[PDB]
Amino acid sequence: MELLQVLKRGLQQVSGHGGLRGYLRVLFRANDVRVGTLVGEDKYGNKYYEDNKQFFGRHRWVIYTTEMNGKNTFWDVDGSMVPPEWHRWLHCMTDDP
Amino acid sequence: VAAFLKNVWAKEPVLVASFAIAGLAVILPTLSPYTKYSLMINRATPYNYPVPLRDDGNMPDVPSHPQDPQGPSLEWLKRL
Amino acid sequence: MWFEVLPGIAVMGVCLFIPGMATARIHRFSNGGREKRVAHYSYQWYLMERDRRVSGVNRYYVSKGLENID
Amino acid sequence: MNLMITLLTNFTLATLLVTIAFWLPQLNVYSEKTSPRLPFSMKFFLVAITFLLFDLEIALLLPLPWASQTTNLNTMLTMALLLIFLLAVSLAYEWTQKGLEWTE
Amino acid sequence: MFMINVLTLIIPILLAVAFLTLVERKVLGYMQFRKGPNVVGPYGLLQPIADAIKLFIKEPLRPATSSISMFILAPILALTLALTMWIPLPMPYPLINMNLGVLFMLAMSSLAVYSILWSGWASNSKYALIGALRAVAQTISYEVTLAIILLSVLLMNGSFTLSTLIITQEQVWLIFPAWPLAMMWFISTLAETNRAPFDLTEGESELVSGFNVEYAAGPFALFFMAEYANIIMMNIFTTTLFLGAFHNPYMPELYTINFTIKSLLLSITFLWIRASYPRFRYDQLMHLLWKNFLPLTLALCMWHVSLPILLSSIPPQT
Amino acid sequence: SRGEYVVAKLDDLINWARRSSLWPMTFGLACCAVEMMHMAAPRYDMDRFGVVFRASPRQSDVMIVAGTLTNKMAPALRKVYDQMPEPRYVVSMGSCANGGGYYHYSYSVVRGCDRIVPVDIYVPGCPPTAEALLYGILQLQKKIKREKRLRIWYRR
Amino acid sequence: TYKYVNLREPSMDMKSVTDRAAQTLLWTELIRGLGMTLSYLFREPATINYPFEKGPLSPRFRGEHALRRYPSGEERCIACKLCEAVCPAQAITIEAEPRADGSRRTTRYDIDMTKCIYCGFCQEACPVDAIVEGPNFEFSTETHEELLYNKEKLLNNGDKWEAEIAANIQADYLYR
Amino acid sequence: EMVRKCDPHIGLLHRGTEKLIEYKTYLQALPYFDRLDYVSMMCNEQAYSLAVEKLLNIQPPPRAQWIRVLFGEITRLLNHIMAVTTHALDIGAMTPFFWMFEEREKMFEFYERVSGARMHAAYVRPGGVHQDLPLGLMDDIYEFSKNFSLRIDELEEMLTNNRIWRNRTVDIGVVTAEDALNYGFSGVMLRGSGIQWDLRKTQPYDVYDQVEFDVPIGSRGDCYDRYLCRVEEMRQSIRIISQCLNKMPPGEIKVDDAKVSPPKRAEMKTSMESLIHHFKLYTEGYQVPPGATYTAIEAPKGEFGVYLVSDGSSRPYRCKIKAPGFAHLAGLDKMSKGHMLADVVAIIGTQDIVFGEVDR
Ligand SMILES: CCCCCCCCCCCCCCCCCC(=O)OC[C@H](COP(=O)([O-])OCC[N+](C)(C)C)OC(=O)CCCCCCCCCCCCCCCCC
Ligand SMILES: CCCCCCCCCCCCCCCCCC(=O)OC[C@H](COP(=O)(O)OCCN)OC(=O)CCCCCCCCCCCCCCCCC
Ligand SMILES: CCCCCCCCCCCCCCCCCC(=O)OC[C@H](COP(=O)(O)OCCN)OC(=O)CCCCCCCCCCCCCCCCC
Ligand SMILES: CCCCCCCCCCCCCCCCCC(=O)OC[C@H](COP(=O)(O)OCCN)OC(=O)CCCCCCCCCCCCCCCCC
Ligand SMILES: CCCCCCCCCCCCCCCCCC(=O)OC[C@H](COP(=O)(O)OCCN)OC(=O)CCCCCCCCCCCCCCCCC
Ligand SMILES: CCCCCCCCCCC1=C(C)C(=O)C(OC)=C(OC)C1=O
Ligand code: SF4
Ligand code: SF4
Ligand code: SF4
Repeated sequence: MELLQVLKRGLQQVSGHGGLRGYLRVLFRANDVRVGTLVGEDKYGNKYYEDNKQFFGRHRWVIYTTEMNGKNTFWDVDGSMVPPEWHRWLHCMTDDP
Repeated sequence: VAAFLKNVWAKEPVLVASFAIAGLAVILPTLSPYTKYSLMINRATPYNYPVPLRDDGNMPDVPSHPQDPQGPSLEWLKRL
Repeated sequence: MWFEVLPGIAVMGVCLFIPGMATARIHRFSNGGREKRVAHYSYQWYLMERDRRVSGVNRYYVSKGLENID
Repeated sequence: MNLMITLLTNFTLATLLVTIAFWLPQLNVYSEKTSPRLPFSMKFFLVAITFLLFDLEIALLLPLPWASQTTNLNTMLTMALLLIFLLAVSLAYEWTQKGLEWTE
Repeated sequence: MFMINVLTLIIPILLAVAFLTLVERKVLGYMQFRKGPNVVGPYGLLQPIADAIKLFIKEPLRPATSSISMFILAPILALTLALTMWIPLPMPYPLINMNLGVLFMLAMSSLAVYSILWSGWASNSKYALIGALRAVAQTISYEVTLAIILLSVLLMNGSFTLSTLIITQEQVWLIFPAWPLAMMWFISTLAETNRAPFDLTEGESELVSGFNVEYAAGPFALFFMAEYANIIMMNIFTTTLFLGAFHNPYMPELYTINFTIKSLLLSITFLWIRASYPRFRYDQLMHLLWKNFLPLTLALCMWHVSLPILLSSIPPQT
Repeated sequence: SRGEYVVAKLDDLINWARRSSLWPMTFGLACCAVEMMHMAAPRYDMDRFGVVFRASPRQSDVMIVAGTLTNKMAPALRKVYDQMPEPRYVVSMGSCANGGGYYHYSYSVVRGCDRIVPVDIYVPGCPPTAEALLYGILQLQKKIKREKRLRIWYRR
Repeated sequence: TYKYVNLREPSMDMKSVTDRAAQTLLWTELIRGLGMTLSYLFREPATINYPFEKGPLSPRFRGEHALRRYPSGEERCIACKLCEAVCPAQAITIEAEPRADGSRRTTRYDIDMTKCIYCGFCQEACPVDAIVEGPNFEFSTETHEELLYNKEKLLNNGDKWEAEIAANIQADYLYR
Repeated sequence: EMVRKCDPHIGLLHRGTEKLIEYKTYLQALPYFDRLDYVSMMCNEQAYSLAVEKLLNIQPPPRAQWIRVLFGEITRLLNHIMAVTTHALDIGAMTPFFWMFEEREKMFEFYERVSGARMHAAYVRPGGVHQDLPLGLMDDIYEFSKNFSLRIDELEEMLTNNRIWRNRTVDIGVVTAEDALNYGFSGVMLRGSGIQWDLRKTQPYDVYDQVEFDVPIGSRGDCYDRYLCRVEEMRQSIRIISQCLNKMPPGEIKVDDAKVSPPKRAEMKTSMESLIHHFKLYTEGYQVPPGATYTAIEAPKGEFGVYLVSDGSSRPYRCKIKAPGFAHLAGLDKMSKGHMLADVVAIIGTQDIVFGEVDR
């Protein structure tokens, strides 16, 4: 049965965020719990992920930092928190981080 | 009558199914062998009380007890 | 994906499960661990009122069997 | 009795919801806003009258699930098919004399 | 103890109506190749709460009403009828076990057009009244086939008792002897609740739903939640009426789980019909009633009168 | 004290409810209608934010002015704005709704819709992309999130 | 070289007539449409997770404007007014004088972003790559005059976005 | 129920476009044409480009003509998606709107990859196109076109055989061929009434005499045959796009007259003549010889015309914009008589109406 593979993928998504605390952290900040390959992290704390098995548009994403330039951005994440060196990679203007 | 029937079945099949179902509902209970049993089952359903008879001396068909042989029976209903 | 609609459907399903389960448990609590008596016809109500009068506690659901006769 | 209690409870909850939905948005004081026969159709009245007459025919049809229990089944089946046939004949006369037109 | 049972009926009705808006927006999202709400709560679960709190603190719109009394009584009547349609529903036990629950629900649903009519009177616009009269004529049109299909099905039940309709379907679903009645029933209940493809008030083919029209209307949340109570109720009634489940009298929860799953599937079928078809024109659904459904309904009514007589399958009264 | 805490949490509740259930009325006047329709298309999908597509204009929260406001439709714009229940917000989408745009020197164009209605968010572009309009909608939500209606009510 | 949409006469034999009557009475095309909607129910939706995911863009994208510099800090604009000569909205306003070392530079360089039609004629008219149109599209304001950019705002956008602007020009200058 | 008189009042998006054109150069007046039929951007660009090139007595290079025909059919897919999906969404079918706008989103990505704007590209210019295709664009156009037939198929599954969609469009908006010719109708408004007419066949422009496509012809003049004509035009646009992707030639993309088209930025910064010509094209612009032309193309809404008058200078004197939606919305009053108020929104759907080109 292939439903068991789906449930094991869900549980390893729970495990890949460091347990239930990180799972609920990304569930309530990002509304998206899937795990990816950490491409890098900028000087603010924005973390950038890949999953090339996702479709084009989902395959690169950012988890925003909780504090950028003094503002608490735990819930107040912003599209313009991405620095310009990662803005080419996140908007897919290049294949190169 | 075969051209008209196929034409009305091509143009207005809802009305053809309507008149066919209605015509079956009309002519079918007079042709069915179980229409007798509907009457037989409705007259055998005991709503009232079976008010007994004073035994005058000559009633050979009327039983004296419910489990007696004579009287109306519903073995046809148990079996069908 | 499509299994994201299942939490809302599950919450709505629990909300539809509560009324029927609730009325079944309340009918068994209010009637001596049994089903509520259904009296659609006046004979059923007559037998039910006779049960209420023979139970001695003004409750139709207190059943009196052969221990009540000599 | 329990029916009357339930009707009173449903009416009370409905009136409570209506009273809340009219008086709760009056809590926030808003900026007081200071800026700034119908045509008859015969078909609208005719569909309502056609409803009323077929609804009376339905009122005749409603005791049928009790009427099948009778011992006079041939008369009962005749009059049942006759009421449904007269409803169908009312519908056919409503059809063919242009009564079901532009609200077909 | 009885008031506990009344409240555990009517408060989960309102909670199910709340989350039906979420289920609608999600299932219509995924059928439209997008998502529904997933930001406001985890998987969108706070969207009904946020939306209800938003609607309850929003200003009464602009205008004034022609009749204050009917402007008040139309949502009261709509919510009261939408809550009283649930009390004879045998799931497996009705709250108010009555001998005539079917006829009760048919009569209380016939009373539901006065909310539409009084909200048309209470608006000041003479065009909103015309839209209300079109809606009233639609609903009273499909009540005819509701009544006759319901009668034709109850000829196999024996009575107007809704709880007997569980006993009637112990050997087979009643959709097997009466599937044309079942599909015309389902489409007629769809056309009852002003539900797409029959929603002419909430859509086009409408003289007044036309962007920057007048007509002071009531608080939208009350009519909306009355309408979704009616949608869930008519799907539960279709589930009881045609797809009646197994009932163990020692385990009522089996019947409650089974009718709940079927009623959820049937309400999702309403959601899946509204996201699949364009709308009827008004005379097209008048056509669909008066020239299409009503002839088949009268023919199948003759059939279901004469059929237990010819098959010797007349159901018992009790 | 205690009352400041209570009115602060009630501001948080009502601001959460109002920003997370925005219902937009769209003046789709011109080309920016196409890009709002892409902001409701399945890629960006306004409806997952609580922002329903084709909301009723009678019960809408934000009026998205998406297109060129001409002189001939300025009173209809103001009439639809006056028929909106408070709290009402206005997102001005695109260059012609912001400041006249490419038709700034025209005889027949209102030089920005802010001559007609108060504007909360100005979304720049010709057209701004559907992602840029969704950015402006989220900035409107952040603007609602820092409202202080009951705190200012308590301090008056 | 032409085809007739909807010029089909249907077959009138009993097979096809019964086919069309079964389609009418049993709602076969309606179940087909329900099946297609059900088919999209079980697809992965096309929804990206904005703002945590971004829509795809090319290096040609025309967003927020910026005034650039040479790799010395010297600003590239030599006040030639080709960009306001070509600006179809007349969004650009330029004044100029020789600055304190005798160099031809601007004193005013205004771009009204609410007149601007974002067509990139200024960046293709500019002979020194000074005015470009960057990748920033996430710059919605709350007041109208915050979109009336002077020279200091455009030079700050250039200093802010040069690390990205220079790479996009590096990717696209051979097509220009 | 009946509609006796239908009087559309327009000018609610009248911006005085073709007076603003008179005070701008030809390159400056080009982006006004993206904003006319704003679901048909590069087609109106192509019409204005052909008008200015017909006045300038110059011609685009072959690769520019194949890029124009490729992106004109991509534009036609955009506009017929918009037409069919809003025509269904107003009647009530809301789901294929959301289905086809993801494909429409991908074609806006094609526009952004080729120009930098998702809608108003200003790409097709007098002299050719502005800029060459970036590498790997044609492969992604292939990957789009390879799958788009299934998208049209499932749209057509949702609407075409549907009885509710047919009952809203089959006896609605019947236009006779003689009234369609007399009322100035064009495009699908003619071809749904059985008129065998298409400007890509009869008066062929850039390389439409080299691609190979069929022209769908209706039979009853109704909303339903015009729906089928638009769906089959999407099919045939996919066919033309396959032929354009296979027959793309090498070469330059502007006319190599640098007194009309600008030189490259590499040679503008090296050659003196190239810098002078860049200067005078981006400030004065190219002068057009005096004359008046009526250049018309087959836009996805119908015949889109430009009556452009030049006075010898570098600005247009008069530029009348003939648009299909103007004549179609003039014919709305005839097309709705004896119908109902619900049929009027289907008639405004079958006349593909966008009020930018109705109003200018
Ligand atoms: C309870 C659970 C759900 C039940 C099933 C329902 C789920 C499926 C829902 C699908 C989506 C439907 C959305 C709304 C659709 C509304 C439009 C529509 O369907 O219109 C109905 C259409 C209307 O017709 P029409 O408009 O398509 O066709 C043209 C009509 N004229 C010619 C008048 C212009 O068809 C019907 O009215 C059929 C109603 C039910 C038919 C029942 C058939 C019984 C057959 C018996 C045997 C017949 C053989 C011959 C006799 C033999 C005798 C032995
Ligand atoms: C005998 C048993 C009892 C019979 C009575 C009970 C009937 C129950 C069904 C109720 C029907 C109510 C409405 C009836 C109206 C009849 C008139 C009618 O509809 O005529 C018009 C119709 C053409 O339709 P039109 O007017 O064009 O509709 C607009 C869309 N085109 O014209 C037609 O389509 C032609 C209609 C007449 C021919 C129909 C033939 C059907 C045959 C079915 C098989 C035989 C069944 C037995 C009955 C005898 C039938 C001859
Ligand atoms: C029959 C079944 C019916 C079911 C109905 C309900 C369905 C949905 C169930 C809930 C699903 C999960 C909800 C989670 C909501 C968000 C909770 C949360 O943590 O929100 C964060 C917010 C701010 O927290 P902050 O302190 O800023 O955190 C910064 C961290 N450094 O913190 C806050 O805002 C404060 C905490 C708010 C918590 C709200 C929880 C949900 C309340 C819903 C009302 C109904 C509750 C259930 C009633 C019926 C059952 C008993
Ligand atoms: C604008 C005004 C306000 C509008 C909102 C509120 C009013 C509208 C909604 C409420 C409608 C109330 C309907 C109540 C009666 C329904 C019929 C009924 O009683 O059926 C149930 C049952 C019949 O079943 P059966 O089993 O045969 O009888 C019991 C014997 N074993 O019979 C019983 O169980 C009988 C129980 C005793 C009799 C109950 C009588 C109820 C009180 C009088 C009527 C109240 C409503 C008046 C106003 C109606 C609307 C204007
Ligand atoms: C004396 C003490 C009490 C004083 C009075 C207060 C009474 C309790 C009122 C509810 C709690 C107050 C605080 C409300 C939320 C405040 C915090 C907040 O807004 O956190 C934001 C967080 C989501 O973050 P966000 O900004 O949306 O980011 C976008 C996604 N990255 O948001 C979240 O995570 C979700 C926030 C959910 C809000 C709470 C749950 C809804 C309210 C339930 C109770 C009221 C309604 C009851 C039912 C009504 C009918 C359905
Ligand atoms: C008591 C709970 C109240 C919940 C209110 C939710 C209202 C529905 C939100 C979305 C919506 C839907 C689905 C909807 O169908 C509709 O009608 C077209 C709306 O009005 C414009 C809507 O806003
Ligand atoms: S700002 Fe520009 S692209 Fe947007 S609607 Fe106006 S003219 Fe069209
Ligand atoms: S992009 Fe166009 S409108 Fe904007 S400043 Fe440059 S030339 Fe002017
Ligand atoms: S075209 Fe370039 S160098 Fe010339 S004035 Fe404009 S920005 Fe400056």
